Formats: sequence, C-alpha cells, structure tokens
Amino acid sequence: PQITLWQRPIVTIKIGGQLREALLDTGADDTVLEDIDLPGRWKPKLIVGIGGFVKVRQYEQVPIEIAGHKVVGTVLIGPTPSNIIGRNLMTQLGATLNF
Amino acid sequence: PQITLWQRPIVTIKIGGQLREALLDTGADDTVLEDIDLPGRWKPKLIVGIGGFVKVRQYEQVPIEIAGHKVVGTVLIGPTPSNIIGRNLMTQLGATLNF
Ligand SMILES: CCCC[C@H](NC(=O)[C@H](C)NC(=O)[C@H](CCC(=O)O)NC(=O)[C@H](Cc1ccccc1)NC[C@H](CC(C)C)NC(=O)[C@@H](NC(=O)[C@@H](N)CCCNC(N)=[NH2+])C(C)C)C(N)=O
Ligand SMILES: [Cl-]
Ligand SMILES: [Cl-]
Ligand SMILES: [Cl-]
Ligand SMILES: [Cl-]
Ligand SMILES: [Cl-]
Ligand SMILES: [Cl-]
Ligand code: NA
Repeated sequence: PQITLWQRPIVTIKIGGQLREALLDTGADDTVLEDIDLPGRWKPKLIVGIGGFVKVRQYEQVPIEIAGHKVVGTVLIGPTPSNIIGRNLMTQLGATLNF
Repeated sequence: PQITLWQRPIVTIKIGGQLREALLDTGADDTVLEDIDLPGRWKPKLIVGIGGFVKVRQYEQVPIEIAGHKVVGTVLIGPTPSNIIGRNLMTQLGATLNF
C-alpha cells in the first residue's frame, strides 16, 4: 500500500496464530511486541527507547506475517505502549519512505 | 526523495535558523530535539515512549526548512537518544510509507 501519515501507520500482523496490530516505525531499529508469546529459550536484552531502558526477550529468526506479507526476523518481547514493527522487518517488505 | 530503510533514515533540517540532523520517524507523533535552544515562550508537556515519559518544552510556531519545503510547526525540546522528525512535520511534506 501507500500509507499517508495523518494517522499512526498501523498494520495487522500474525505470529503463529496470534493476530495483532502494530505500528510501522522507521525510527525503530528492532521489532518489539507486548501481547504475544513465543516458545522456547530467549536471550535477555536491554533496549533503549525515548523514555528509558526496558528489558526484553530476544527471539531470532521468527516467522511473521505483516499486512499479509510473510517475513522472517528477530522479534523482541517486552513492555511497550504500542506494538512496534522496526526497520529489521520493514526492509523485508521492501518498504520505502517517500518525502 | 525515495529511501529504503536498510540504514537509519537521517536527514538535515534547519530549525529556527540552526542546522541539525534528525531521524525521520513514522512512529513518532511529534518532532523532538535535544541539541538546540529556541527563543521565546513555551509550554511544559510530557512525551511517552518505550521506556517511560520525559518532560519537554513545547515550542509552537517554529520556522523549519526540511526537504526543500519551508514550514511552520511545533518542536518539543527535551532529552532523546536521537533527534527525531515525527508525523507532525512528515504530513506537511506529503510523506508516505510504501510497500
Ligand atoms: C505534546 C504531547 C502530545 C503527544 C504525546 N505523544 C506521544 O508521547 C507519542 C505517543 N509518542 C511517540 O510517538 C514517541 C515519540 C515521541 C513523540 O512523538 O512525542 N514514539 C516512540 O517513542 C516510538 C515508539 C512508540 C510509538 C508510539 C507510542 C509509544 C512508543 N519509538 C521511537 C524511538 C526513537 C529512538 C531514536 C529512541 N525508537 C525506539 O524507541 C526504538 N529503539 C531503538 O531502535 C533502539 N535500537 C535505540 C535507537 C537509538 N538511536 C540512537 N542512539 N541514535 C524501539 C521502538 C525498539 C502524548 N502525550 O500523547
Ligand atoms: Cl492516529
Ligand atoms: Cl494491514
Ligand atoms: Cl528452546
Ligand atoms: Cl538499544
Ligand atoms: Cl524528564
Ligand atoms: Cl506542527
Ligand atoms: Na516562533
């Protein structure tokens, strides 16, 4: 799609049967979801946001569907006021910003 | 321009006659800079991101030059890991996300 930015750019995502919504954030290096579970071991990571640091679980090479497009990449699970899709997965959609 | 997202989308902008770099940030409602003093009156606000909330000065009516356009808009000054250009200004460019 072509998405204008008058409202927040929210798309549907799906991870192993969990259907959720998330924000396309070109200021995010990484993808951070709160309302999802993923199986097995993770790597604990601290990440930086505008308001401070947060502890997340890092899961690698996760299959995920974003606005109906299947991609694979790292997903971080932890507290956030909004689910966020970062550049790590937006590059897999071939996303561009046009300005 | 049309840019991919393999790197951070960083651009130079002129804010109140001063040049700074900043990240084009579709997941930001607002434009937030930390390395700059602006003149005149402001109002105290708070922004929220991943880590929590930060106190900012809200400066309305700031002249800005960005991507060849001359615009007037609001800038929030306060502490941020990176300067960020949000949707308040991207919309004035007619910016879009495409994939
Ligand atoms: C004036 C007041 C009114 C509006 C005010 N609105 C806000 O507070 C809105 C919701 N907040 C936002 O839109 C803020 C930005 C600030 C702003 O726009 O004001 N956005 C954000 O903070 C969004 C995520 C988010 C989105 C929506 C809601 C909540 C959080 N992330 C932007 C942020 C920018 C980065 C440079 C630190 N990115 C990150 O936090 C990501 N972090 C990363 O990518 C890390 N690798 C670190 C990068 C550091 N870079 C560097 N050092 N150069 C993370 C998501 C993995 C309100 N109170 O409602
Ligand atoms: Cl919105
Ligand atoms: Cl969608
Ligand atoms: Cl495991
Ligand atoms: Cl980080
Ligand atoms: Cl603060
Ligand atoms: Cl504005
Ligand atoms: Na002014």
